[PDB]
Amino acid sequence: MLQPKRTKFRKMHKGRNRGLAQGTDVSFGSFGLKAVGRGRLTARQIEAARRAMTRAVKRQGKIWIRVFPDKPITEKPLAVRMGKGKGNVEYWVALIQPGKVLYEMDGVPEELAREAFKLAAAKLPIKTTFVTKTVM
Amino acid sequence: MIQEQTMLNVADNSGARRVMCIKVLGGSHRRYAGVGDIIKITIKEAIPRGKVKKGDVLKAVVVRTKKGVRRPDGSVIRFDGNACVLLNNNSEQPIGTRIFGPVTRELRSEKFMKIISLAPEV
Amino acid sequence: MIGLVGKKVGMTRIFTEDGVSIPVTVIEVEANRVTQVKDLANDGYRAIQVTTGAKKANRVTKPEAGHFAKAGVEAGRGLWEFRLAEGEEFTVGQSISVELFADVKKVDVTGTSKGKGFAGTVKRWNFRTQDATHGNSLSHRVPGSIGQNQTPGKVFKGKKMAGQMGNERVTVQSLDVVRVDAERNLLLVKGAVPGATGSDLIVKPAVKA
Amino acid sequence: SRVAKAPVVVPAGVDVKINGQVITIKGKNGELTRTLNDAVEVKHADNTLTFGPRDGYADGWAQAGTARALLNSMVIGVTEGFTKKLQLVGVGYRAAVKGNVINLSLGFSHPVDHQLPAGITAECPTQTEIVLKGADKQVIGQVAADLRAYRRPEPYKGKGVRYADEVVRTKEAKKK
Amino acid sequence: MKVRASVKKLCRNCKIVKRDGVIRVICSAEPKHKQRQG
Amino acid sequence: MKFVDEASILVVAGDGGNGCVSFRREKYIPKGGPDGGDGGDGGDVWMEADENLNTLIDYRFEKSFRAERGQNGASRDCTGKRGKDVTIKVPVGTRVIDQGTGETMGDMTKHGQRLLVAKGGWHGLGNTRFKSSVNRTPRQKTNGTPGDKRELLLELMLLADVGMLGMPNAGKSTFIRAVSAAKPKVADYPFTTLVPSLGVVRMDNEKSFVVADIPGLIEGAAEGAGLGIRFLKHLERCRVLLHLIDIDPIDGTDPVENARIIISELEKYSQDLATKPRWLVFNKIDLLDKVEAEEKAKAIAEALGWEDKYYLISAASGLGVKDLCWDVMTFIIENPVV
RNA sequence: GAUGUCGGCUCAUCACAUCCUGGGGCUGAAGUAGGUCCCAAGGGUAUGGCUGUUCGCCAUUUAAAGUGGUACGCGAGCUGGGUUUAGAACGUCGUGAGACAGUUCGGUCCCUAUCUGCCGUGGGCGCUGGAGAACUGAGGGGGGCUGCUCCUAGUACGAGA
RNA sequence: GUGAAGAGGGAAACAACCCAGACCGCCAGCUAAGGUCCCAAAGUCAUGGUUAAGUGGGAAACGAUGUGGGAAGGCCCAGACAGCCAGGAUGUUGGCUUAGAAGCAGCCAUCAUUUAAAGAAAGCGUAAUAGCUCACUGGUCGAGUCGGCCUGCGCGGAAGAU
Ligand SMILES: Nc1nc2c(ncn2[C@@H]2O[C@H](COP(=O)(O)OP(=O)(O)NP(=O)(O)O)[C@@H](O)[C@H]2O)c(=O)[nH]1
Ligand SMILES: [Mg+2]
Ligand SMILES: [Zn+2]
Repeated sequence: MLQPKRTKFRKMHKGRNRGLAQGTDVSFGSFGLKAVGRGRLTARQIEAARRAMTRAVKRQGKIWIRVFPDKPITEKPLAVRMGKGKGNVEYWVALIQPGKVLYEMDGVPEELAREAFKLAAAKLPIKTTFVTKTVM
Repeated sequence: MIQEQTMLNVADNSGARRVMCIKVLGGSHRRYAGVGDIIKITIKEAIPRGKVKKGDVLKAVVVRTKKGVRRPDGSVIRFDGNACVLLNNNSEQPIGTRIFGPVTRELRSEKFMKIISLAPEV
Repeated sequence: MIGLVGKKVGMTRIFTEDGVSIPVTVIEVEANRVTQVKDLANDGYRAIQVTTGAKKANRVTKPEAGHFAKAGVEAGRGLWEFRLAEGEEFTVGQSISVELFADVKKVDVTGTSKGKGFAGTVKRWNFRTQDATHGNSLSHRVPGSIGQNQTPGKVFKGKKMAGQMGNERVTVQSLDVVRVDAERNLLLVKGAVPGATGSDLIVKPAVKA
Repeated sequence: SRVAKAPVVVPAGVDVKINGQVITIKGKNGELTRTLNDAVEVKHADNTLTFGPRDGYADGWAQAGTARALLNSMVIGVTEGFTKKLQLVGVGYRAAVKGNVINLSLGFSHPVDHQLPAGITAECPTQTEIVLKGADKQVIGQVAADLRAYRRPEPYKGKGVRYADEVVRTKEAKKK
Repeated sequence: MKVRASVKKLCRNCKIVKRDGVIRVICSAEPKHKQRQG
Repeated sequence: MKFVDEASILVVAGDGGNGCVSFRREKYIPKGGPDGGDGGDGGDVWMEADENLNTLIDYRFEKSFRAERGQNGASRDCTGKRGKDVTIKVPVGTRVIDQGTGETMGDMTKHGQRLLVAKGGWHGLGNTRFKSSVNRTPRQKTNGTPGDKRELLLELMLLADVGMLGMPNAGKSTFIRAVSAAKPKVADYPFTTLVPSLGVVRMDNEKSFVVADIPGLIEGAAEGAGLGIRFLKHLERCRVLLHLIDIDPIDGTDPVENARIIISELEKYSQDLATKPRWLVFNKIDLLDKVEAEEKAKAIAEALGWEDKYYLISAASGLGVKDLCWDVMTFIIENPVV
């Protein structure tokens, strides 16, 4: 359900997923979740992972969301001829490049964070990895 | 022979007078029933004061066959009119108390002694 | 042990002591004579060639006449080969009787069935005859469809349609023998055997249990 | 590999001969012959047996250890012998030994007859007890497995044939 | 026994073995941990 | 097997079929119309009353019973098949209470009775059922109504003909040994049995009766703090209530007070059990080797103040077991009201 | 530039994501009977009322009355039952002619097989002198279904059922 | 850029893919892509490795003591790990609640004694006593063992109809 309340424009182009990621350095926590491959991250996956992490950590520690969809996706309804204008928006996704940090954890031990990220990787449609905070 | 959709009489005093053979039991793709067999019948007309009514469906046992019965010595037992004995659905027990008409000896072979015992003929 | 070769003259029922009728087939068997004996050294397999009946001298030509004279056997109606049982041995020229079937109690009969000529699809493969009414036109005993659409694009081998029936070897297995006569040379086998009256029949011991 | 690093020593009264890749450990408890893999070499030496691989083979010591274990089994089989223990639990379970023939009755509709190998002997000191004597562990193990497969016990009542040292699972099941 | 793509040691007494080129798990404690399709 | 009540089962009614939005196109008719078959009716869960069954051990594991999903409506006006009915075997005498606003839907009366617990979901109508002048190309789909997810509690009433009540010191469990062969736990410690068990005394093929042993209670079990008085509920259906008094108990050493203490909780459970014609017999007679056995048994009879016919039986082996069974089944014959 | 469409009859073939039969594993598998999963396509896999119906509901059997492909198999094999050219009527729209993925009645289904394909039967030649017979078998083809009862045994199991 | 409007060679066949733009003839040689086991012309060429799956010669999330290489870490002959032989209580059935809570149905503190070691304590079982383990320690054995990362090549995941 993570979706901007107001948008300047209703529709967006298809776009591309070239280049490298920007948010690769951890700046809010100690243990971070980083993507390994390109893909599309729907909002539903985001709140599913957030709920899974809340269930795994027994509601202790702090949770940071480093990604927001900010991009709509249009799907044509069934049995509709091509054209006749662009379709309406159904769900919003976030485009990320490899190396983008997804989630960052604090107040958790190493093994708990590792098992939580292992559980999260299943809901993630792309390969993830475990990283830790490094000075500067 | 006896097959489905066959007009059949009664050999017992249960209360029915004419019964309709519409299904023959014994196995898949069962075509005909011999002299001793289990068949499914429907009542077409019966005495209003009899033990059975109109439209009831129950199991019956053949007693006489128009075509005949093949004896081991090349003998055929023809009959004039085909009848059956009314039996309960859950248990193979005769409903009528008496049997009117000839009965073949083959019914004894397949362990049907109730009809044989109370039969005033063969 | 080997079987015999005989001719069918008819079939008749047999009355038992309890009154049960047993329809059996009457086959006359002539005293067969061994014409050749085969071995591993020469032909690579063991078998014996026998003949039955008699044939007219004028009809018998020089090749088979010399073949018979080599074995010291007179003319015969035909020649047949029987395989041995890995230990049974036969000599050339000895006669074969019929009482040896007093213990097999189960025989196999092979012969040429009655020729029905060119038979239709309904008679050959026991097909289902189409409706003769309800608008049907010129299609009653026709086979009908013989394949699918252009995707296979051909008719598969072994498809069932009209052909020539009979006049071929037919084997009937597990036939019970009732009585055998030595002085009259008759064999009584329960059941029906293929072929017509007077046709040559080959009787062999049952191979199954 | 590391298991083969300890040479095995045959006891007295046992003769060992080598005819290539065939080994014989015949002696007091019978004669047996086993073929090798054509890859591990045994060297004639003092009263001990050593094992070594051939250069150019990936397995080498991995199968040399297997060969060492097999020779260790066969030497004690031909010097001390191999004993297998089997017992019957449950009513209607009868067993006996007559010569080289054993009969089993496990509630079947017909007696069960099993044929023992030449170098395997069986005895029945107790009516519900069968002891197997042999010179090779593999043969007696196969015989015991064949006997067990007929009436493998269930975890409800434990009825069937079983080994002495084995343990079965007991389940408290109640339904239907 | 269960056949599934993912095979893991459910308990401490689950031994991973390779039989006939496939991954199998044998549990000496109790046979509910038997898996295939490794 | 053993008689255990309070069985819980959860059942879901079959979900209705799902319609499909399809249009018919033929060789010469590009505009055929909406051609989508309706879904199939969801499966309906059923139950049967079984005279033979007398226990709920088959529902102790809280098995989930699933009714098959109604076949989804296929194209070209193909209606999906309705789901097959699911039937659960239920004994006679059970009442069912739901979880949350629970109520008794029905009580078992006779074998073969059918009761509806959850009705299957309705089928999903296709596009063929909503065409009109206003809309000629229906693209909407109607999902089938979901099935009824309900929790069922199965409670079973004891069907035994003879009920047993006595202190754990009495050989109530070993009394089954002399009268039948059921093999419950028998030992020299109090509260040997934790659940009531069943048993049948078939002395003759024509006539037999069912006797059940019930775990004993303690002096304080009336108020609670032990097993409670909940096992007294498995009564009021047995024709006779057999009672055993343990003569000269090793740990009791007070036959006068423990004989009358049985009636204390008996008179205060719910209605004193309507004062059913209970009997009074003794046990452990083989312990007393000679004439000394019966005068003290007669002496304790006057303490109760009942003065009716009494039996001297030893549960170890025989000694009045054979003829007491005849007297028990005799009382069964004259009274056919259960 | 054309009968060619759906369903039904006859004829079947192939795949297993297996309905039964067959071999098992686990089980919240006492037994019979059940749930799940694996291998296995050799065989078999219903009769009637309603509707044209494929699909379905109902009644009664069986081990089941499997899922799909083959121009949603097969109309130069059959049927014309649905829709449907020309007629007419009902309800709606349009002043109207007329129309209606709204409903009812009736309403032409051709072809003598050229080739490949298949089923059977023949002529020539060859197999190295010719001819008459009898056989081995490289290969190919046909079938591979099971219900019930009894003995085991009312035995094991099971408190009894 | 190609075809349209370009022939030929290769991709098994395959306008649009790669090389290559055919004036004609020659029984001459040298090359591009692609190949040199044969069909079908050319290395069964040389050097050093990987692969056991026919991967080559179609496929993903995930799983796995498959295997090779690399940088590292803990324990290591003041004897490294796994096996084997033994020990593994003392107040103390800890208190309460409890028919039965003696460690392993419920809560609590969880400190404290002689030891190379013993926790009112994790698992099996007994209603509970029993009876088996575990943590831990001793001795023999004797040289690598344990678990984290990257990378190449491998396996399962992988079932359709002539
Ligand atoms: N010699 C003898 N000993 C008896 C006799 N009846 C009982 N006992 C002994 O007394 C014990 C009584 O215990 P038990 O029968 O188990 O009691 P229970 O019927 O199980 N009662 P609960 O289930 O309430 O514990 C028996 O186990 C047995 O040792 C008897 O007739 N003779
Ligand atoms: Mg008791
Ligand atoms: Zn395990």
